[PDB]
Amino acid sequence: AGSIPGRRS
Amino acid sequence: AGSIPGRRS
Amino acid sequence: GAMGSMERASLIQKAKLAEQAERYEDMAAFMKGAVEKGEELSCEERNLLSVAYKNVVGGQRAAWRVLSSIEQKSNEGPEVREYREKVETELQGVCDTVLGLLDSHLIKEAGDAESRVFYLKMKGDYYRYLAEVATGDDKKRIIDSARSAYQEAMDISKKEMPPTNPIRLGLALNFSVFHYEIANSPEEAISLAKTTFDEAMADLHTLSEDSYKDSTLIMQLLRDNLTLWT
Amino acid sequence: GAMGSMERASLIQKAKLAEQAERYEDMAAFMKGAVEKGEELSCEERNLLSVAYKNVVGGQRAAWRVLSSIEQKSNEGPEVREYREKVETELQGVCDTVLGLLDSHLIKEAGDAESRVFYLKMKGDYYRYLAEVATGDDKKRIIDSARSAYQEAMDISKKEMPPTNPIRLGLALNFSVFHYEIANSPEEAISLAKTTFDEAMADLHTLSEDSYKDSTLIMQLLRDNLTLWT
Ligand SMILES: *Cc1ccc(C(=O)N2CCC(C#N)CC2)cc1
Ligand SMILES: *Cc1ccc(C(=O)N2CCC(C#N)CC2)cc1
Ligand SMILES: [Cl-]
Ligand SMILES: [Cl-]
Repeated sequence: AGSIPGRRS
Repeated sequence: AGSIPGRRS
Repeated sequence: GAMGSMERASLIQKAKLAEQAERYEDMAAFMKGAVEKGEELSCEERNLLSVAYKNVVGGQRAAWRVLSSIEQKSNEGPEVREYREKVETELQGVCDTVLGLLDSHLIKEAGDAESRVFYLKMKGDYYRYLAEVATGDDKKRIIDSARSAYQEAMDISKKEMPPTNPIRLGLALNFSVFHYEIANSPEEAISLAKTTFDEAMADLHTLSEDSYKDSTLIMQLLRDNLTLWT
Repeated sequence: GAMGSMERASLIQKAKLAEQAERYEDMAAFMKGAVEKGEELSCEERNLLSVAYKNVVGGQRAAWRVLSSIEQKSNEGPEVREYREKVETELQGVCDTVLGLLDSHLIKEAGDAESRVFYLKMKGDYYRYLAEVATGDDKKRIIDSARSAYQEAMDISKKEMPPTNPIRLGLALNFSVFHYEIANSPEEAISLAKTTFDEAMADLHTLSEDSYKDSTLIMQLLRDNLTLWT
């Protein structure tokens, strides 16, 4: 299950 | 130019 | 703290440089210093804070899972357990640091829906990460702390944001992962992801091309989980 | 040091776990503690030490290059220079730490060709990394320190190791990169890589299938550079 990748911004 | 990758052992 | 002598704007600028250099520990320390200046964070600044700590704890979680897997295979010297405990303690420390920033004093000063939902989603996420490694007497309280933060964020997002809002969608995505992975409620997880996806689909017609791209990107993450879960 | 109370064997075991968890800073600290126990390192242990610090300084070098590139574009506030200097100082500290371990006392206790060449190659590499960021009054001395270490390693390897020995081949590879990238001697770099490749090719017939695979893997790295340089 994937959460928000949210690794790039 | 590549040196020894040497990142895995 | 360690960053007390640096200008707020310099901390923000260096956080952006650290992201470009993939130096996420530095990025998190710079953004921690920016938060501790005491001013509210802009939309962009909130993203920098979140990206920094998500990367840091993401690496810790991946390491913890490798070591927990090795540890379980061995229980089928003390070193594997000791090193897993070391990584676990470091992860808990980072989660506590983020939760401390939200509690002192990001959340209480956040009055707009976009900022308040963003911070409460973060609070749910970092309690979820604590729950992933929790075993003892506080596992249930940690789980309920995650649930309570996610639930408050959901209530606000449903009242104040359109169904396609990327923060609303990502909140529902992560709350659904909480239901599936932490709360042992896969039916709740599937129902939340489905209802979230369907209500966003029906709102896409209102969006510009760029907003459409932002929303459909997160909707695909919901769809990916539904495909895995059904 | 920080690892003085842990058993040597536990430090080695945890270094291997850290590698599996991709926790290279931990791996390097564990192997630093193992070295400081004062006993010589086995072949496997030398590889753990080298892999750990190569990964750590590799990330620092990649970050330094990103920031140096941004800094040069800006010179066509002080923050980019300040943060590049911070990363640079951290990289120099890691290089100094590795060079300190080689000098106290890995190299002086290394009597076998395989160990002595391995450590001298390391010494050349970490002076080469210092040379990559050096500008001021010591850039020439740092360069000569790299050259001297590589040269001593080459002299021993030519006398004591077959032309297909992977350490001999990797030493020649990195010395050729030193010639090309640091010493402004591309013809020396090309000549070294060519002669190294050709002498290894002529010795492949002596090898087992597994040794053949080990040697041809490094020979391809020499070939890749020759293709880039000619
Ligand atoms: C909590 C949260 C929700 C949504 C976003 C967001 O819009 N993005 C991050 C992930 C990226 C992908 N894939 C797209 C942009 C951030 C945080
Ligand atoms: C200095 C040095 C030389 C050779 C090796 C080595 O044999 N390996 C590391 C790189 C890897 C690849 N590609 C193959 C194995 C290590 C260190
Ligand atoms: Cl440990
Ligand atoms: Cl800085």
